[PDB]
Amino acid sequence: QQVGIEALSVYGGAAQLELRKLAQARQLDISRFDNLMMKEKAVSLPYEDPVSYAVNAAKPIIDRLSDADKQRIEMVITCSESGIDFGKSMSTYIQEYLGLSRNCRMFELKQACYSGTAGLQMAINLILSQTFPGAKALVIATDISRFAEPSSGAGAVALLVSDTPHIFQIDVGCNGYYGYEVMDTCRPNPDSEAGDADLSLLSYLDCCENAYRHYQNRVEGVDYRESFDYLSFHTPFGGMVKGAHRNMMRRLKRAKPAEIEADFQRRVMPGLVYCQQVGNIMGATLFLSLASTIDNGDFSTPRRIGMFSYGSGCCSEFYSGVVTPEGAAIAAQQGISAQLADRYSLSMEEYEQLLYHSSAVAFGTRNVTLDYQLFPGVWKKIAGKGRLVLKAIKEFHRKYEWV
Amino acid sequence: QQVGIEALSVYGGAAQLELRKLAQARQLDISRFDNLMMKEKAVSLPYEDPVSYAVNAAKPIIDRLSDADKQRIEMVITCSESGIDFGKSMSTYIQEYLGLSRNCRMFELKQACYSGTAGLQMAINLILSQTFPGAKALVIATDISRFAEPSSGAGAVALLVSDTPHIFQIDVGCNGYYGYEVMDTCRPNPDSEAGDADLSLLSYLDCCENAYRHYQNRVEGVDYRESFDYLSFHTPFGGMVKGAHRNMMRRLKRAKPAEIEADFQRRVMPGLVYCQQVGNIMGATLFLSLASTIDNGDFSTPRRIGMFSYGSGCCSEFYSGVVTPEGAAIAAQQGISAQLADRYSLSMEEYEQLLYHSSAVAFGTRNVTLDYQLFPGVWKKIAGKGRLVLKAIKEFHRKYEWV
Repeated sequence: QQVGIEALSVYGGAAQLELRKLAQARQLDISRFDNLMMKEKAVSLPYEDPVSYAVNAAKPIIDRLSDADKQRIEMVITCSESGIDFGKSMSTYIQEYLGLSRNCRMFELKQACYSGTAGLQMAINLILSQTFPGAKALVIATDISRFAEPSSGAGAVALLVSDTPHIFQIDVGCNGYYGYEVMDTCRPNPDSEAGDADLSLLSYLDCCENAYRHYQNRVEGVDYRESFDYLSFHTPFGGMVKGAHRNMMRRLKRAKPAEIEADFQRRVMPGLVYCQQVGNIMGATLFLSLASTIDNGDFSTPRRIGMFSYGSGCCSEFYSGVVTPEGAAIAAQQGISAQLADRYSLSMEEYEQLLYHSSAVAFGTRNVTLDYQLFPGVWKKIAGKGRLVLKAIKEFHRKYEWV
Repeated sequence: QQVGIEALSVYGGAAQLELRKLAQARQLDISRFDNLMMKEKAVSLPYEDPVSYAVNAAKPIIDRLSDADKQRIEMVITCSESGIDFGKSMSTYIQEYLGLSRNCRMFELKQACYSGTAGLQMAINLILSQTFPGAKALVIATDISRFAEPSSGAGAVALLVSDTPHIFQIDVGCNGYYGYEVMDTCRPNPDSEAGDADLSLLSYLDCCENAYRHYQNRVEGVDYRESFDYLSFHTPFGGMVKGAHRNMMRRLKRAKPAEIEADFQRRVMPGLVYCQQVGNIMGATLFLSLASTIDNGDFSTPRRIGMFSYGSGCCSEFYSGVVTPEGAAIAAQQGISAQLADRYSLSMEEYEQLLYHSSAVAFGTRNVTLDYQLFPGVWKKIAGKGRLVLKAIKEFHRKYEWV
């Protein structure tokens, strides 16, 4: 039976910071961010939050659907570690502002950066259950980093999941997973994060190897080089993905350094292009890598892509699917590259004021009325584009506006 | 194909407060809590949290399984609105202390009191997907109310979900759902809650009617009186369920008050017995109602039970399944009634000190070392029973102990 991603759209912020500017101002060496493969990060404005990010990611998917097809969306799963309430899912606001049916299951899913993949797998199982033939699911991974600093971005990726997978056809039952309790990173307080970078790295590699091994036990004769034309990873920053791929290749194939580096460039580097322009966007990062792989790699014949998802805490999953030339052409028409190039480029001064202004929309805020003209220049880049923004919070009720 | 609940276990706290004591001390009329059908609420100790609640609910399920069957659990979903971190699911700690396989998907699911049902439905779809024949799922709804006051309890219910549904066989595809964005209640701050009781009531009734209507459109010829031998509801407090059932009967059947009251006693009252001894335990309340219905109703021949789930914010679902005499006998052996009767009964003085002591384990706590002898009497009721408790938090890492 067939199942997968019918459509994929991305929102990479309205603004970004070139990390060279951060380095220079923060008295670090410029070869640092270069060595880690970080170029830019998306930055959220105070009149934006995970809801507005998610709706803007999803809006193009919904714009294209017939009314009948729009009404077939019967599940909305929001995947996030930047929640705004202890009980209320963001899915309720998303439903409201996209105009979806009231006959719709709505909830939010949490397991650090694994959340997106977990949501995708639940959606896949809805279609495969055949409980409601024709039903689609909308899965949106959305996260903002509202203050590690240099790698922490903002973005969202929306996936429409159905039995006509125009973009990514899932290899059904081809899944391995692995997790265990570990304090690599966590978010025990609002608008905050705690963790050990060295333990983060160890756990990511341990899961990368063991999740793949589980997949291997389930998919007989699979080969780490030959069965996958490209690889996409959860990408905290590019340097770390390069390390993990190097480790996999050394162990699984006894490959030599030069061979490993050529394989990295061919199979992995295409996925990192967009990741370097947004930074780590948590549960949405793997899906952005997929989108990047599709736009930047070669799809003149169908290709298989291996997917590795990881979330601190920890849990992980390795899985796969296929993209055709048709799929790649549809994906190219979304214009991700151009979207990312048109974002406003922040000066260091603007960026520090942005940080200072972010306290007003902290977790738990009861009332706030946003000033859209905080940065008039950023506003020029938004007005008229049909973007959702956060207008206000009144007695904890969030109100949003199309601008 | 077959699917449902293979096993069900409950944890209803180590202590409780008789609400008559609260009334009297709080200068209210005693007919108040009587009129609302509230008798007792479970109360959480400071050395207990949602993790310890969940593990204690799940421990008997796991104790009974062969090693092979234990290893077949490949998904753990924790359903809660009392989370302890913004990214780390409680499922990781639960996995650790029950000893489950590392080849296991782990995440937490949020949509106020709808969370449990959403988790159950995802588990059902895992089995029905047939992606991994033989796989089971463990779904645990767990919540504590750590300070409306009189109705707010603490408890957890654990469900093992598989293709051998010894306890509750699900009617596959018999589902209606309904939700929309509404500010009836929400939890915008830690260890806190905001909401309007009158808007809460309106939304619950609106969803009760529309979720059922959706089920009706999908299940031809179904009848609200005749097709369901019992009804279980999300139960904020019994009076409200009585109101909702009255409303459904009036509208769907033109039934008269005396007929309605007899039907309430026959089909609904059995589900409320255990609910009145624990209070509102959020996402776990419907599953406790199911357990109560099973133990207190008549299962000498198989019976169909209609299930209504609601979560503020809001979303809801109506669904159904069947319990056989065999299932009911297995459920009786769990001894829920006796478990609930053996809890320590708090005086009003002990209860106010408990509230005062709860600040030490608030959301965001980085370090704390618990004094188990806070109430020596409560401890007598726990020591030696194989209960998990929270021992400490050290740099946000929670440590638990079997006692």
